[PDB]
Amino acid sequence: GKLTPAQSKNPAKNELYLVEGDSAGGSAKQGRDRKFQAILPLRGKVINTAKAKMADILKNEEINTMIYTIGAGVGADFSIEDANYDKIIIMTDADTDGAHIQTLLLTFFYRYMRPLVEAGHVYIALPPLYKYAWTDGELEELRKLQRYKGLGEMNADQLWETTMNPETRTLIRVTIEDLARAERRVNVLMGDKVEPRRKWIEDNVKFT
Amino acid sequence: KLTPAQSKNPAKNELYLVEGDSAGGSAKQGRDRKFQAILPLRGKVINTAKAKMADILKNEEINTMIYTIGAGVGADFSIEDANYDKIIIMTDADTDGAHIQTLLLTFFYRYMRPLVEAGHVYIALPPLYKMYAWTDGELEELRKQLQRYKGLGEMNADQLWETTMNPETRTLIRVTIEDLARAERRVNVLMGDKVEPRRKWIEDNVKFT
Amino acid sequence: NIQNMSLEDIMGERFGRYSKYIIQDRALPDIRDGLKPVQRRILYSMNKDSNTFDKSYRKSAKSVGNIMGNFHPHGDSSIYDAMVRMSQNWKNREILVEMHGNNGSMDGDPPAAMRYTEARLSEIAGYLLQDIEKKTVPFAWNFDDTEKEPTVLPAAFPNLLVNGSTGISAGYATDIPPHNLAEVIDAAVYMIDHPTAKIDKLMEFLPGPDFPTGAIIQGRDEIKKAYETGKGRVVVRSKTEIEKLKGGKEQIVITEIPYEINKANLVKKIDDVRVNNKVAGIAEVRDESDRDGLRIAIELKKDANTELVLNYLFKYTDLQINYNFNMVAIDNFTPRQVGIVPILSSYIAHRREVILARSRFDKEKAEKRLHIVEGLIRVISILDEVIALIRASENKADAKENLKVSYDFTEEQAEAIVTLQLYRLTNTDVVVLQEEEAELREKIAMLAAIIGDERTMYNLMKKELREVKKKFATPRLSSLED
Amino acid sequence: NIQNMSLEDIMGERFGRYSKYIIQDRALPDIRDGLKPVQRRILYSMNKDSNTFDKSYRKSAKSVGNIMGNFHPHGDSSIYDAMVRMSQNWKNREILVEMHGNNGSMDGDPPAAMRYTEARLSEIAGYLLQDIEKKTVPFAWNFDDTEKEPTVLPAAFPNLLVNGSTGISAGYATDIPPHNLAEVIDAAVYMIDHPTAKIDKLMEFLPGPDFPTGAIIQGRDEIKKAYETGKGRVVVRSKTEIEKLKGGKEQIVITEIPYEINKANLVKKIDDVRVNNKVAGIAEVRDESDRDGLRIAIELKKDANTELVLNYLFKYTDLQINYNFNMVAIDNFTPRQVGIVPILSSYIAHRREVILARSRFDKEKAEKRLHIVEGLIRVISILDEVIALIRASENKADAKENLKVSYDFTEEQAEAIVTLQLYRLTNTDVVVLQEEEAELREKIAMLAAIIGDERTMYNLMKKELREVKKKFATPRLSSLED
DNA sequence: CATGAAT
DNA sequence: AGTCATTCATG
DNA sequence: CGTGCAT
DNA sequence: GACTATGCACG
Ligand SMILES: C[C@H]1COc2c(N3CCN(C)CC3)c(F)cc3c(=O)c(C(=O)O)cn1c23
Ligand SMILES: C[C@H]1COc2c(N3CCN(C)CC3)c(F)cc3c(=O)c(C(=O)O)cn1c23
Ligand SMILES: [Mg+2]
Ligand SMILES: [Mg+2]
Ligand SMILES: [Mg+2]
Ligand SMILES: [Mg+2]
Ligand SMILES: [Mg+2]
Ligand SMILES: [Mg+2]
Repeated sequence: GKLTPAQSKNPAKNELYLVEGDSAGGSAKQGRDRKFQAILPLRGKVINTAKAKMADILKNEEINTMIYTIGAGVGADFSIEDANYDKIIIMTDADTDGAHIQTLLLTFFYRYMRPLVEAGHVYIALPPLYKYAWTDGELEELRKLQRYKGLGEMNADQLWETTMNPETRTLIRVTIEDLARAERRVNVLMGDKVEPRRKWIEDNVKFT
Repeated sequence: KLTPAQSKNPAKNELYLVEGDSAGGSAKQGRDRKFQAILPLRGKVINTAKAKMADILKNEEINTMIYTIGAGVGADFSIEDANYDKIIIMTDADTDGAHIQTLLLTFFYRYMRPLVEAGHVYIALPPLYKMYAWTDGELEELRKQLQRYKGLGEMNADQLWETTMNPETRTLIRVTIEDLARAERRVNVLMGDKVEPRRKWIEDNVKFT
Repeated sequence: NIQNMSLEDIMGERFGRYSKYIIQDRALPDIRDGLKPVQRRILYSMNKDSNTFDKSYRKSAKSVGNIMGNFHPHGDSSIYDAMVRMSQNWKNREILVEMHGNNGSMDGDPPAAMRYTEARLSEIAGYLLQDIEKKTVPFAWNFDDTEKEPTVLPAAFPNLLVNGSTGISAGYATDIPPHNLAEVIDAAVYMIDHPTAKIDKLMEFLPGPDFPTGAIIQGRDEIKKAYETGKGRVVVRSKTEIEKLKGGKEQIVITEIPYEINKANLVKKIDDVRVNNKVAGIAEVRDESDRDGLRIAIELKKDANTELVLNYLFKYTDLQINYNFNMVAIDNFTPRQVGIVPILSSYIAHRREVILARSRFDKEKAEKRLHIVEGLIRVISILDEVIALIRASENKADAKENLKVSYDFTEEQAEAIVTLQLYRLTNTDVVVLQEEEAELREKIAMLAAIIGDERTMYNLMKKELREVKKKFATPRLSSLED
Repeated sequence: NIQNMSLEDIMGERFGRYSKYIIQDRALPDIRDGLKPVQRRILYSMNKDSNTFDKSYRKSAKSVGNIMGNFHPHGDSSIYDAMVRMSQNWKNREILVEMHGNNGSMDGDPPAAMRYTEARLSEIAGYLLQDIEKKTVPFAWNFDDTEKEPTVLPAAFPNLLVNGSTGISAGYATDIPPHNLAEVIDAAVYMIDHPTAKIDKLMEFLPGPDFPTGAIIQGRDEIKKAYETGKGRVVVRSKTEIEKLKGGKEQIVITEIPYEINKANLVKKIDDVRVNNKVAGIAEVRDESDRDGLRIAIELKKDANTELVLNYLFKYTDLQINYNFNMVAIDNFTPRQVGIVPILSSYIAHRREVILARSRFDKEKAEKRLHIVEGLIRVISILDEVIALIRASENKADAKENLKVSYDFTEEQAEAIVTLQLYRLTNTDVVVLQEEEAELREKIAMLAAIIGDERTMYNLMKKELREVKKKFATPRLSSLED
């Protein structure tokens, strides 16, 4: 068990935290409310569930233990009522690679647990950028300063107050809006074909 | 784990027991692969005087040492059936290297005496200084006609071979048990269960100044 | 070619080297500042890099790297782990390093790797280093021979007793528990006035150890044996309370646990007692500890004997353990089993050398300056002559000789005068210099007294020890029971 | 409490964020200096710390830690591996880091961890940093907003082509092989004189890649194709001799293998061919490489068709491989596929900016100085009244004011005059100063020309490129074949 | 199937 | 102080 | 068995 | 980034 479980079993208020890294995973375990919050450290970039084969995809530790810790199975053999959490919360570093990780998890949950993302069950924590403020605008209102480089530089105390506490936190809630233009986006950014992607970048990415 | 010699010859070939995998690599690079084999020892070796023969048979470093030396261990030890003519302990010149030698020596003494009695167990002598000098005295002489080496990990493979592995360029201590009784009371006071005797040996022989 | 050596000879030689080294320079603390060498280096290095409490955190890896390349030629993991430990407030009564990030827990889970965390010296660590720039403490060359490092720190509080140490070398080991900072200082202050004081009296100021982790310490008798001989076996019992629950069921709640005990294991072992039904009545075990408070709840069954359960957990788990003083420290380069008196007096003697050195250094600085100031006071009244005499000289050295020969300035006064910047011929106030002159004479006299009178210097030690106590004192955390 | 975003939107702000960064700031070399950000930071940081070719090796871990804490907010493994790679002379045609200790091998055995090894910049790496102190390159704030770092190095040699780069991001990868320094510089020099030069002509100077590992490169037209378009497949083949062993047997001896090929894996795969008898003939495989020479012996059986065996090994092992150009670099903040022409031309424009900037910087220095020397020459003509004036001034600021108002000195001259040490008044030799005034005027003329005249500047750039070549030129390793 | 900065 | 796996692009 | 600097 | 084993003294 790489997992740290919630003390009492309550699929109605229970929360699963997928944290980028064992290190941040530590602060998450320490800062949490253990009654209803579980912690699952993801160790390394998550496998791309579009590019890889459903063979290797199911032989993956990070994937395989989420398939189990979540308790609903995967694919079409998947019941959303046998689940274990009301909210699955992805908590990554506020960096580029955290962005990348959010991306590889989102595509897994879309490709292989679509109902969970469809019932608005999958979230994304928003750790603070500054010391608190999240926007470049919110720091100028405080101006009347430490810049956070990772959750690994965050104390368990602070992590709670700022991003884990359901009273003092902000979670982006993933909602599959237009299934078809959403399917185009995942399949173009994460698919086997490079040229589509390259062009999507050439077209949407402002280098300057 | 082991890096074998290229050709089998129990009369020439050498076994380098090297402190740690990193220096293991520098010796794999600088060796003469035809007759020199490298077996890196990962970590502090197991005190075979303080521990059970059971837990001792369970130790990786030991198990793979009795195996590449290929003559079994203990009282079922047949030297003729050995694989090398020279077993060479090559550690850093730091205090911990001294310790690792200590441990290994008390193994070859307790469970492979014949190999140490026949003078087949040696100890390499890496150079302390690079201006190369081994003794502080040789140091003041090179300055006539400085990098102070902190371990084998600061030496380049070409540098290694040149100073310590090359059979022509090197010096070696040959461990030779000269008095069986006075060497038994010595490995026992130092490496054995009883702690008081050791404390007193330290108190009597080690000058703190 | 080769050279033969005896097994008995080679072995003795080698183990000699390892023993001496691992005793003087690894596993055992210096009796004066209470630091193992790797701990001294961590502090010294961070302090040299200005990584103090009053400045920004700084990435741990950077600190460990500088430590490893300037002072401590060993693995980064040993250095980082030691650095980490000094930041853990359940291992140190007075933490010497402040770390941001996952620095571990009472559950013994891994600290973040040194790439994740940031650190700086704590404010009190500052006091171990105080006056280190003032030649107060003997320095030695580092392995490089590139840089000098301190062999002991100034130690403006008695770190040995306060934070403890432990402790495993060759032929000796060491365990010294942590103590309340104010109590240790009270003892020291008494012993400064009463150099022959005996344990029973010191124990009126220093009643026993004071763990960061709190709990109850039982054994006034063995504390004395320990404070007297260096060894002793005292008891340490978890602070506990009982809560009433609905349905006439009582609940055992633990809020403090014994020093050095891993909370997670303890909670499993207790739960093992329930699972194995080793004593009757245990409904469920639960860690309820969270970021602001330890709390293990042991819920009991309905008609369950809460006295039986509590007692059994005390005997057969680590809810209560024995703690064994084995106070060994390096004194005059060799290991020494020591009681409170060798410790406190070694500390007092060390604080003495430090204040004497500190005072000589400052006196010398003040004299040199005073000498310049006397020169400048004289110069102002002959300003134009001095300017004219300088214009008349051929160059720098000729100017000085002319200053000496014509007005009897000393070499040092002339050098100072001749290297003033033109603009100082405007700042021409003799009364301001006279104020400095007086301040300096007064300062030199205070310092002279310190150097020339053992009582005046001991008074200065007491007055400082008290400033530290006033500034850093905290309440006992562990209770004592005879 | 909660705010919604679309799956389509989330995956857009994220993958864009990541994509942009991996392309600009990770996997892809800057087209001008040929460095990925991690390598530039490595070089910049070690150079900031004086850890240069002419000074003692410095512990790897110290260097890495400083890079991490000051410039590069990532793991030490990655920094260290990057630093180690820049020191391996079978991966770099011209190594930029010299490392003492196990830094790996062609057999791909793990380098010693950064606790063992020590490092410093190579002399040639010095030439990548030449003039960095002269405000020659654009600087940005580090991740930390604490310190400035360079966004590109001065690159006094064309490192992109000389050392190469590889090369995997998002939507783009890069593979640019290494070339001979003298050759690449000959091409740059021709192009400086003949800007519109065509590939055919450039290839008279730069015939193709030059691997540190040597070997044989076959494919003149694909080389040309790659120099035009940045893409091309060439063949790279081991240097092989045959040796007639006694008793009618032959033996194939390999002595240079293809770039990026693990010697040991290759030797094992060739022996796999023998153990599996995929083709008949191989008697024994024997790696005979020592510390000073690469040598693999493939001994053949009596009456073995050596051409058949060789050809089979060429096709079914890495005894021979295809090498694919995919020259992508970062030009004006964005990824570009580029042939030899845009590469050399970007480099040339870069050196232009650099040299222009260097020259503005030195000229600025020379002027500030000339301006002061002019004031001093004047002061000496009026010393007596200038000292009088400072004597009459109320303080520093009033003295400067009075010097401006009464004698027209500027601020900068006033500052200099007023901060002179008294002993300077002993001098009255205007001649020494006038010699300096003249040398500065000449110095300023040379620099100002360079700035105002494109041809003078390009000559300097050629003159400097030829020096670099004369100094660091070495012979081709890899033979070329049509 | 490697490659090399990233997790 | 090795060892394990993942991204990304490419032939 | 577990402690903490070491390999 | 976690995991894996040893030395050394001591109840
Ligand atoms: C010196 C090397 C020796 O090998 C080590 C271990 N092994 C010993 C041999 N066993 C077969 C496998 C495990 C180990 F378990 C942990 C460490 C470790 O923490 C460590 C460090 O520098 O912190 C360094 N080393 C370790
Ligand atoms: C960020 C961590 C993530 O975990 C890692 C690995 N695992 C991923 C999970 N697997 C199930 C077990 C192995 C790994 F094999 C290697 C590395 C590694 O080299 C490394 C580094 O900093 O250089 C860092 N990490 C690694
Ligand atoms: Mg990060
Ligand atoms: Mg060493
Ligand atoms: Mg370790
Ligand atoms: Mg007990
Ligand atoms: Mg790695
Ligand atoms: Mg091939």
